[PDB]
Amino acid sequence: TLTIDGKNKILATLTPTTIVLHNVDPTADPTANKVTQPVAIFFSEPNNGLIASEDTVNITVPASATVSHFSLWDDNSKCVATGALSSPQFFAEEGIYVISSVSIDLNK
Amino acid sequence: TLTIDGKNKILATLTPTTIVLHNVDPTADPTANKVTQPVAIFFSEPNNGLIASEDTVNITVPASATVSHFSLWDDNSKCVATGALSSPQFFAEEGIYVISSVSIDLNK
Amino acid sequence: QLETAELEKGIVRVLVDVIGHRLARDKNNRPNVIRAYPSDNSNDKGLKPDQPFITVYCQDATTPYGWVLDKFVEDDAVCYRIAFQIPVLITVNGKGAHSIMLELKQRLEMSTTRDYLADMTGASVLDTGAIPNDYTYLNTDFENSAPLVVTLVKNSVLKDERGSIIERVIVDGELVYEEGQEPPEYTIHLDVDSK
Amino acid sequence: QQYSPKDVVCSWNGIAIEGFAPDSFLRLQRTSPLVTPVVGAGGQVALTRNADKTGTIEIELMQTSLSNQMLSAIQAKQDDMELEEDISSNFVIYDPSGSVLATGINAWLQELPQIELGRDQNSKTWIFGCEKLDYTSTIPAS
Amino acid sequence: WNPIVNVDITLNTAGTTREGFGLPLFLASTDNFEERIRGYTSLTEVAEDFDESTAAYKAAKQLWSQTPKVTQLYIGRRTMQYTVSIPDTVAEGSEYSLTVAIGGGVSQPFQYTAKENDTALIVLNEFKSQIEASPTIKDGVNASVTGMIITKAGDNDFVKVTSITPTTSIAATTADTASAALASIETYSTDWYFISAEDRTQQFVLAMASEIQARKKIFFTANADVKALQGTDLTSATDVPAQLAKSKYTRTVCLWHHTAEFDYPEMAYIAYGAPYDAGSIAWGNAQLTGVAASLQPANQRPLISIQKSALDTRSCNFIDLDGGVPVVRRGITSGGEWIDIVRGVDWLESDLKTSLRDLLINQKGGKITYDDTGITRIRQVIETSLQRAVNRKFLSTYTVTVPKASQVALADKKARILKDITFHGILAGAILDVDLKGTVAY
Repeated sequence: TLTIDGKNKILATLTPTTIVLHNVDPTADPTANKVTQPVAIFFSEPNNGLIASEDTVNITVPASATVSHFSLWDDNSKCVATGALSSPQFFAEEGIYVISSVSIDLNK
Repeated sequence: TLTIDGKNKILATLTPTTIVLHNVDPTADPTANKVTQPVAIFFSEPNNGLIASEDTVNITVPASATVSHFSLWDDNSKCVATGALSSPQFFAEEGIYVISSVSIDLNK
Repeated sequence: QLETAELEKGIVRVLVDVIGHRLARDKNNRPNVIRAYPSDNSNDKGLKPDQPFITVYCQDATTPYGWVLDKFVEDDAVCYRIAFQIPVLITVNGKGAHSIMLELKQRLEMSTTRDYLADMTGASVLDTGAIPNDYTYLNTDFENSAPLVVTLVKNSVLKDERGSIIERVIVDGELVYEEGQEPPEYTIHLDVDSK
Repeated sequence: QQYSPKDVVCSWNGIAIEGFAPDSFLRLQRTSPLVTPVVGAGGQVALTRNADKTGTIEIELMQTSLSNQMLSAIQAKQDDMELEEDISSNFVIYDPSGSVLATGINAWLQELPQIELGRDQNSKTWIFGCEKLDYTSTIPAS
Repeated sequence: WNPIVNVDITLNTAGTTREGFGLPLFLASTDNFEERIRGYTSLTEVAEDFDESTAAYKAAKQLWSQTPKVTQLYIGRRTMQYTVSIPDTVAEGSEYSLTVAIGGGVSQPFQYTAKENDTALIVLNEFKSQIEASPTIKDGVNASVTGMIITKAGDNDFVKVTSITPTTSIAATTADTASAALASIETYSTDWYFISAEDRTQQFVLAMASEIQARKKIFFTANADVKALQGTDLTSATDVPAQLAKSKYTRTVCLWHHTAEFDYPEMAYIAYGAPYDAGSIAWGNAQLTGVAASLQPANQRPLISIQKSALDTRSCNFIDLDGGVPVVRRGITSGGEWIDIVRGVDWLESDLKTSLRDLLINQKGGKITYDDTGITRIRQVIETSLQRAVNRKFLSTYTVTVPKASQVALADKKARILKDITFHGILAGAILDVDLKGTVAY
């Protein structure tokens, strides 16, 4: 299998910085149909081939908006990763979605 | 999961430079069973989350040696990838091993 | 993509610059061009602005130009392009509304104005209707209104995130002498890839 | 499995002709009847089997449709080709409901469209010929 | 400066050429020419690098006699293993020489002439050290000591040693079992269609036939052994025609002629249908000019009926003398398929592949989407490709069936894969022989 040391070094250049929530799956186009505004997410150092979020993230979603899928970005506007949150949520009144833990890992 | 754009950026930092053959699966203690010399290997730019060797490399295996596994040591003496060959082969006399192509891939 | 809300927003900014020197100004010295049926969050209604003011209202959005104008393939997604025709109703309210409305019509034909409208909206004017000099009785006096129906045409492009385009074709063919011949005389197997 | 105009697709020379007019947009027709009966003065009837199966495919695309440029680009290229090169390709028309079941074997571009700019948006009618308008059917010989 | 009109008449002859599907390639064991697949456009060109007795010139003359000249002829070389050995005893200081040429830049001579006491060998081993020390020969020339063989190894592929008095003998072609020769020639160019060879050994011939069967080419051979014109049961004899028929190789053409050894009559057969189109021709009854009828090596008389019938059992074609006119009969491959069908099928694959390549690579009308429109685009190209066969009088009707988009599994769409595309064409035959049963003469 791949080496953990290799898995740690390879993951040290990802460095996602902003997180954006989408109502639809952004796999086809992660540059379209955004809902929230880019909110800063800070990651830890690569350990055991798995980076994790340092602090919790609060994303202010506008009213009458739905979030179902999430996406991460870097400094040069380059979508490193996309994913789907647990379940869709409809914010009737202006609310907040909190990110408890993001764990990008490569250890299969 | 990661994006095609994300995989290309991340792969551009591994940059394997040398390849070393092994007799036993080098999982852990990769500095042991260093049968051959660190022959240099050149990789191309990432493309669709995949890098391939730029050209065929020849490995100067010493006589009366058995090789079954390899490892891609990078510039800063780190084992970033282990792996086995097709079948353990016994180089009873002096000979050279031809590596037609080695490709690192993340589309899995 | 086509959004009626964005189209109305785009028109309002254009009307402010194009016909603004003849409307009224609010506390921020902004020409009174508003979207029809004003309403903030929930049920917070909007007050009727000062006189000579303009109300923009997108009546509907018809597609008399066929179901799909064309279907192209972007990087890895099938994109449909549908052609829409949006009738926008611009109405000027206040004393001397007809004179104000007439100026806008003679100004919506100028190439410079239409080029400005083509930007920040993405649509182009198709035609302008007639201006009826309307007098309505509110409570005491008559309010002059001059509605006008500006028809816009725009192309909306949407991506189907479930496209999965073709990249490989595998063809199996057989050659026979007559219709039948369970053992084919010759067999063809093809495999064409994009690599 | 009823007829819906949203699934009818036509393809010629490898292109994906699309953007049909809302009204009648496809019109296939054989140029000659199958048989031309000849009636003798006495009353005896003989049948002449016409060995002429050529047809005519007319397509009504709206002017702003992209396929209008694609077809015109092909026509411009086909004029510059030498006389020996072919200018025909089969005209496959597909419809899941089975309303149309005709092929356009060896179809060429007969007439260029007629532009009719007006107040509203009009259509451009492309007329294609064919050497054998072959009518097919789902039902086999049984 | 050039004159206003430049006229130059020569008392030469005719020879107007014609172009058609297929370009012959002759695998000759030669030593000249730059790399594999040299090529030639006229008989004079093939004579500027080969002698009359040379095998390549013999093949070239037969193919290029005919009347419709083939546009171009490809000539490839088999990699060479020159072997050296002293035939006599080493005498004091007898001078020995040899020159090794690799690539283009190698003309280094080599002299030892050092046997003062006794060698009984030495000289060859002395050469081994010298041949591995030359600055421009050290890499690319693998040598041995025997008890030497200057082969090739790495990078440089072409080697050649030549002397005057001592030896520099043998050829011993390295190219083994076609595959080795084919692997080399494929790397250079793959634009050839018809393949032949100078070698006639059973091991080599059977190797090419198996190897050719994998790729889309046709192999034209020529055998002359007597053991083929005696057996009427296939699983009885070991003749190459019998070996081919037993293996059921459909891409190997056998022409049994008596000149199969010193000449290459298969060249004439190739030049009968190569200039013309693909599938709009019959390789059956053919009036090959120049070549004589299939003679018996024992009696020098044309083949008798039983001998021909024995040949018909092994599917190897011959030259029947019907109305005293040498006519190549049968016109069939070793696998039992008519040659025109095999050629037409190969053309159909090439035309289908090219036409379908346009959508996928050149993106003619855009990338093919995975719906009813995209599948229709693929059907149109396939149908168009088959239509050219009908206009070519190869097929008569075709029937292409494509899957419906809704009936496609989710796995294929994710893999971006389209399968289950089938077509069913009906061949158009040709009348090669009749049987008139006259009623009477009452």
